[PDB]
Amino acid sequence: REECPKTSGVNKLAWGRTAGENQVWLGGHHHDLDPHPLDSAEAVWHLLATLGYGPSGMCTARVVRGRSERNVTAGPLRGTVSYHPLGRTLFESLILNIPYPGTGAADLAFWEQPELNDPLGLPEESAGLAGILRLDH
RNA sequence: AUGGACCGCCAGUGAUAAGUGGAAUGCCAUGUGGGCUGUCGAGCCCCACGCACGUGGGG
Repeated sequence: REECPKTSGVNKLAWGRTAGENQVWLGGHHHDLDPHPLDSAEAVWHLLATLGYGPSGMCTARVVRGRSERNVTAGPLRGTVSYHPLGRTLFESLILNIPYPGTGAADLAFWEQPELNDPLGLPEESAGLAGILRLDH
């Protein structure tokens, strides 16, 4: 929230919503001027999408200790089809969704991290299931 | 008023140059169209004349 002078805007986050320079033609016209704010629930949906698939293009810059490279990387599984098996209810389906964690270091997710990530440095590896479920960072 | 409403795929362009289908070839040999046969009274009207048998002029 600090170190970022310009807000990206709701239209840049949500998918199917024409961001600032996009051509506005399809997916509802949004002039990026007085944009109708998304409800929080749909905001969570678009959020989860962006953490998964996300534009690999350069975006809003963030100076971090003197370094501003508005360049942004690509999503971790950008452009692939995920396969989740189902049952008759969400219960047994979610249970079959659990991948077998190989024996290794205990791991924790991004939303389970007691530490706030430092942008610089190496994203350390993670043998735990939270690192092979692509939710460590 | 519909995963919809609004909405160009589009600006340019020789298919070009050349070329015998050519040499030879009888549809030939045979055949009645025949018998019968003469072309010899309604015609519609007006008028004139008449011996009322018909005669004559005009359409």
